[PDB]
Amino acid sequence: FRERYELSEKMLSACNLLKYNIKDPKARICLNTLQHDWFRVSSQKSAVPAMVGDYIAAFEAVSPDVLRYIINMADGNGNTALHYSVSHSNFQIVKLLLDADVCNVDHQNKAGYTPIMLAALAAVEAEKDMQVVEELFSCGDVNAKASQAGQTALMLAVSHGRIDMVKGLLACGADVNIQDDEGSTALMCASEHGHVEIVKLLLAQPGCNGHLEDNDGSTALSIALEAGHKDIAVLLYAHL
Repeated sequence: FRERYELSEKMLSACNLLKYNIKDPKARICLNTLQHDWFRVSSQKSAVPAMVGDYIAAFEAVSPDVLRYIINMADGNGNTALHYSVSHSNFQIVKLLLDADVCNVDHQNKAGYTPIMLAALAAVEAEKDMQVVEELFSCGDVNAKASQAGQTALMLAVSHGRIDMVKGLLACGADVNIQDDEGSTALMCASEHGHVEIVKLLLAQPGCNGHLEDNDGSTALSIALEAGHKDIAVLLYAHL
């Protein structure tokens, strides 16, 4: 008795034109209409989860290659529906995208950020939201470095003081010892910004190298000391 959302005839005939010319690389109006409708349905703040799931099924029905093509489209900013869904906190739509099983979760937008990185900064309310975020983490490289400054999702969570995301990332295998373009680690970032509880969680990770140095020779310890966060210095000493 549900009113199912249906592709318009325009949309379906576009999906078929795509299906027909998909394996023919040489073979823009089509694609432009497809992309505009797809983003209008999937990627606005007020997107309807039912609608997006009906559209995903209908694309798969045209063919799995069409489904894959469409849901991985990116706009002129290099954002995909996954990026928008995450940044809008529409985690039901994130979940529908993941369950469709053909998203490239590791795609960086033109700013350099993957959906996992954007998630590390997105507003999370419920536990349901956080369950979807952990699923997201598990579907992509949580250790990817942003094309800008080589930041990871963990660094981004640390620098924004997001304790829940730090815990989520560490539970989903994130490497605590990755260094950015300056040779800086999460633990160094946490130490500079005086984030005590986050330092504690990072230190608790098996393998955490508190000895690592950034390109200048700075350690988390030297940074906390120079910053005057002696409480952090004491924590580091107890570890080192």
